Amino acid sequence: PVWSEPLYSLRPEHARERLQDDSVETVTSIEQAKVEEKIQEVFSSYKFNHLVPRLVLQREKHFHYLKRGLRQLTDAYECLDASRPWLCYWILHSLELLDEPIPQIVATDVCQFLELCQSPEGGFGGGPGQYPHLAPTYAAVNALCIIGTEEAYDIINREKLLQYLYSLKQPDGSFLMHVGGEVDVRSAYCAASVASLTNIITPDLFEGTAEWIARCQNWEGGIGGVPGMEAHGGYTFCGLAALVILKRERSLNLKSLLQWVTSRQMRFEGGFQGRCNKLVDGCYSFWQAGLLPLLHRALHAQGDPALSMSHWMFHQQALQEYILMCCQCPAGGLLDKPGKSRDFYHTCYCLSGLSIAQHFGSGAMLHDVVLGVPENALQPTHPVYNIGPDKVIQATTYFLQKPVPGF
Amino acid sequence: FVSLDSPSYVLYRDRAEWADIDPVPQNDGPNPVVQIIYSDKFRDVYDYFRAVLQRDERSERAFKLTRDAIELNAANYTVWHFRRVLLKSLQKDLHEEMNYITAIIEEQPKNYQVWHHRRVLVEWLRDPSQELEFIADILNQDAKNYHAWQHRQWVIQEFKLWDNELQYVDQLLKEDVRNNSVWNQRYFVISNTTGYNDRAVLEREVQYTLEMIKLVPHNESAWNYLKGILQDRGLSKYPNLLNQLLDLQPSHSSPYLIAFLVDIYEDMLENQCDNKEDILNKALELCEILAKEKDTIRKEYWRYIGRSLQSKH
Ligand SMILES: N#CC1CC=C2CC1Oc1ccc3cccc(c3c1)N1CC[C@H](NCCc3cncn3C2)C1=O
Ligand SMILES: CC(C)=CCC/C(C)=C/CC/C(C)=C/COP(=O)(O)OP(=O)(O)O
Ligand SMILES: OC[C@H]1O[C@@](CO)(O[C@H]2O[C@H](CO)[C@@H](O)[C@H](O)[C@H]2O)[C@@H](O)[C@@H]1O
Ligand SMILES: [Zn+2]
Repeated sequence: PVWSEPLYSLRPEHARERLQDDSVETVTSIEQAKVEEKIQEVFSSYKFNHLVPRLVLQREKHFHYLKRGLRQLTDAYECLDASRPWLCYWILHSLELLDEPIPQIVATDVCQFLELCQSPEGGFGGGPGQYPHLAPTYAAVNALCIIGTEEAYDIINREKLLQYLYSLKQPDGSFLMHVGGEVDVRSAYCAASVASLTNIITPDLFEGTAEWIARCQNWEGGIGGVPGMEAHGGYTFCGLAALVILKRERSLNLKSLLQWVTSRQMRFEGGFQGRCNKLVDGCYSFWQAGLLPLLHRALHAQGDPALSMSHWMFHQQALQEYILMCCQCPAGGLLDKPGKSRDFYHTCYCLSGLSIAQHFGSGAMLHDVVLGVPENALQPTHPVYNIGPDKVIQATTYFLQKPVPGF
Repeated sequence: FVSLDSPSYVLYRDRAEWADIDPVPQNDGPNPVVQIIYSDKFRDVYDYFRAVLQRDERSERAFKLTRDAIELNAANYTVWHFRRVLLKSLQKDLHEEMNYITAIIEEQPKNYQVWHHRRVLVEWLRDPSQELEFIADILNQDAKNYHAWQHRQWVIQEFKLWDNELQYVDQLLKEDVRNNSVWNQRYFVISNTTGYNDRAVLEREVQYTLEMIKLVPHNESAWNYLKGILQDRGLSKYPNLLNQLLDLQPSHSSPYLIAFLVDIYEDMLENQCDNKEDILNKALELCEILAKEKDTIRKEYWRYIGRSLQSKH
């Protein structure tokens, strides 16, 4: 029947996926068990014996939450006063994924605001008058690209942006997050992202970077913030995406990376954790699951004859079940896990992750798996930049028509 | 002097010692977006921080102002940079600043800026005498704090404080053997001290890990560490390991054990092993079992492995 759709998480054998603590309790198993207990309750609320209604992505509720946040925010967001370009990006990309048009007035206002955030030394800061920082710079550039108008594109001072990147480049190949700031893999990704999109990459800008990133891959197979540190989905996404932009994916052990990320999907919850033995979280639907399309592309380039031609190498259905059933806030917006507060960051990445889980693409091969009502289908997102693929092509085409600042 | 929550706290626009400088409001434009409705105290502090910054005023009053700005938003890296500039300009006592950052991190241990500020101070002072104990306290509150562990690796490596870290690692593993951050520190310590090429060290580690596995068979961290310290040389290089895992097969099975067996078979086939056909069939059988019953969440991965094995052998 079209009005009933069996779910992976609701199968009777699924109960076997519950944690086995071997009768040895530690803070880790206790916390994991608590999450699982809550998730099981949620899963059960969507099942009525043999009747299993199609899951629904609450588009309109999410839309109103996003539309409102794009203009104003409560003082609850004072903690993000140095990350306003991020709020712009998270909200615009969420609307984009939801295929919600952006009013011309709103678009121009966003452009004007991001212009005010741009530093005379290059790059963007967390707000007007703040020093530039690679994180908000990455966010601002993506936001301007989502808008995709010549007005948005031209706001970027490319000459100063390139000089700014140079001012953060370290001799070992790494980048500072900002002047006098800390260094970790996030900087390499932020720099490669904005530089490739705006066509300002010089032959020496990323010299040594690929090697520095490879040094960040550890014994686990994943990538840490800096050499020697624990593998984390966030830093692993940053590292691999940056290497893909640089066309240096081969610098990593792709085998140990693949096995590591696939292990990060939780057998019971269906979502992904950020690191081994920690908890499931909706935002990792992108940071972790997003690594599979990147790995697929990397292996494909190498002529891997065993690659799938229809699915990513993770449980696409399970991830959609976790997101749709456990990460939606009744009032609009998405989240980390049941019981947590909604925020634009989780709204952005839960949706980004849902889109990746719904769409497979490799060569001329396209295969969609949209769980629930057909309207759940989201617009596709580019695995490297996390903005629409159409937006990537349009932006790169536009900037490729401009010269690299001073060659 | 006075905190933002102190009963006698006074807004900067009301302080006589600040009457000589005009505040600089934030320019969000005529039609603002993502506009935060700041509290009066939040806006007040920042209107003055903007004035001092724009004025590049290296003063004691500006220095104290940064403390309030930080309390209002510890993630404002622009404020931290300026505070740092003032620390140098005013030749402030760094040990005093260390006591300050210590309290700040205790309140907000997951903030990037506070940890970097502390690193800078330790670098300026070239004094790591308080580091290991301070980090230990933070970790005593959250044993997996990523920034805490990162700062710890930096201090140990930069000042060569390796002597007692393995003992610290063993203590935390006793407290929670599932703490992946600790297993990572273990690899960090050994790879940077004795290394794993010393066969006596490798044996000790393999034995230690195997015992932890038998104690908590479903603890993934131990399994990952076991593969982590043997993968580079090649899992097929340790014939006894395969047999010992095979014996635990019935009375200790788990997707982790079965998966490790496939990893061994993979490496074996990659090294022209004897009974190639037999090893291949075993591996394919296990991939199917993992895909269909024991590790279904990873069905696509295991099917992929099955197909890879076939395309290679
Ligand atoms: N950089 C970085 C990160 C460090 C740690 C992360 C995510 C993470 O990813 C992020 C991407 C973009 C971001 C933009 C502005 C502020 C962010 C932030 C975090 N922070 C700093 C930390 C604080 N709490 C985040 C809590 C959080 C929520 N979900 C996962 N989380 C872990 C928070 O919201
Ligand atoms: C471009 C850009 C800015 C990317 C950021 C990517 C990202 C998500 C990084 C996470 C790094 C980190 C320190 C996680 C630990 O936080 P935690 O202990 O709160 O989370 P956990 O329990 O899930 O590990
Ligand atoms: O995931 C293992 C894989 O990572 C590399 C780097 O690409 O090395 C990492 O892991 C080793 C342990 O397996 C560490 O000695 C090394 O420091 C760390 O960078 C590859 O060499 C390895 O195959
Ligand atoms: Zn999250």
